[PDB]
Amino acid sequence: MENFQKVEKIGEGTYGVVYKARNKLTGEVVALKKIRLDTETEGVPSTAIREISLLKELNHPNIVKLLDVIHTENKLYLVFEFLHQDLKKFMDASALTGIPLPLIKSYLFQLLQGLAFCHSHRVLHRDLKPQNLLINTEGAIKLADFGLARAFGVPVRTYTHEVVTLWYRAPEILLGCKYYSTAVDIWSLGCIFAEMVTRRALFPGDSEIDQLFRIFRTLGTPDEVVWPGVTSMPDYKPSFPKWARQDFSKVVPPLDEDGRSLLSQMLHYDPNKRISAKAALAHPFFQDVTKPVPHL
Amino acid sequence: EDEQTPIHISWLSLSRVNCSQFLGLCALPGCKFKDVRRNVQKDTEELKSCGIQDIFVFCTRGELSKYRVPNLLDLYQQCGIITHHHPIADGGTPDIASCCEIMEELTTCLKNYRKTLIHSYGGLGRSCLVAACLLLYLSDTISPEQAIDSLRDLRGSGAIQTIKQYNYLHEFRDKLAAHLSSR
Ligand SMILES: Nc1ncnc2c1ncn2[C@@H]1O[C@H](COP(=O)(O)OP(=O)(O)OP(=O)(O)O)[C@@H](O)[C@H]1O
Ligand SMILES: [Mg+2]
Repeated sequence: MENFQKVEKIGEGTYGVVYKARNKLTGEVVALKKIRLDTETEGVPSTAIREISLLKELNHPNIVKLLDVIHTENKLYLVFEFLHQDLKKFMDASALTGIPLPLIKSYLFQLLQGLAFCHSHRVLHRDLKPQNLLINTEGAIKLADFGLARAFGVPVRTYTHEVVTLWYRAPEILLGCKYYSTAVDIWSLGCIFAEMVTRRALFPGDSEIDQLFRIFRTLGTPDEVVWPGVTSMPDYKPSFPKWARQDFSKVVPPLDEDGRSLLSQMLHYDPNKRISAKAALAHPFFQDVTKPVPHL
Repeated sequence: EDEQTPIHISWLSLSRVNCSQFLGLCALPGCKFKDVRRNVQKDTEELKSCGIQDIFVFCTRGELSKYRVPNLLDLYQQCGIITHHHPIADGGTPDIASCCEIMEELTTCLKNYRKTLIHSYGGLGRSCLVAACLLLYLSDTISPEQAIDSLRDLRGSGAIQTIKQYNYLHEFRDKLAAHLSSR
């Protein structure tokens, strides 16, 4: 069963495992994935067809290189480019002493770009969250699990069984709005950014109503002013509490002026006003952006 | 782990809405989908073993086959269980007139000491909503806030998951009354 070498389990989320391995020949790394159908199963796994696709169309520095794939009928495997650990791991294993203000930016920066790259190909990542952001020894950060990546204008659809994490969903999606945009991905990162900083996840969610309120309680209960057209958003209600913005003074003090204006705009209510991926890679904040190499 | 562990049933106390009865909640019996598979017949038997008279299902023929439990309703039929099908759109909320029948029938069952169990697919959404509604329905003093905690106590902090559900609960009392159109 395929010239290879399962060594250690780097991961295993939502029906599937990501073992590590060597070329059963010259070895040379490997992050071999895995996914399972077994025939006589529900409509073949989509997890992938599109994900292998978008992974191909997409070939940029900060974007996992889907080295190869083994189509075996039994179970489908996807040879990936091994890459040490994901940002959740790292973030975690650093949450006591924090991460180098530069390495942060070196990391955010390589992301915004790689992101803006996909965005430019008419694609939305949608599953942006630490465990899906990979890092390496020299201070290089890639993207992954393009497993939920779709092309612009896919609608918001909800399912009784489709019960996910939510920590990184943007207000426009929680308040219910047909389809979503790239504004979403520039929001997951909003959070993720303020998390590498403060070390603790910005808005921890258990129920959509909690996810919000947290946000509102932190970023002010949005009003027509900051967000034209909320009071009309399908699932909006005048009733929700009205928490006045919790000024950055508590939000991300470990930061400065540049960071504190970017994030601000990087987590803006109005999707139509939230900053673009490119409009980001500009910001004074990234001026002297080097490539700090991390310690693990 | 999984499938051959007897089918669980969360029994909700309806005392804080002043009812001595208990309402039962569980996930799809026999469900085979995403890291979740079971034996219909066996689950179905365990229920009868468990004492179940009436069973409220909120899935849809559409869903019963997609989870490979098409005959579910029948297995229930020929198992001694009086079933009440009240499909509720997946990821949706019931229209007030439907939601109304549920409350009624549900209430009756209780009034008449029937061992009632309700469910949809995941038992964390549709059914939590519906159970939460019965609380607002057997009591005009209980707060949406509260009924929610009630289910959260029963099923976990992931109780009413969605926001549409949360909104719906805070508006059930009105829309239910607004069904004032005696006609
Ligand atoms: N190339 C790689 N190098 C290092 N670690 C990797 C690599 N590919 C995957 N991983 C690890 O595997 C996990 C991510 O895998 P993957 O995206 O397949 O998971 P998933 O379960 O499908 O999605 P999610 O993780 O978003 O739930 C993480 O724990 C990550 O550290
Ligand atoms: Mg992932």
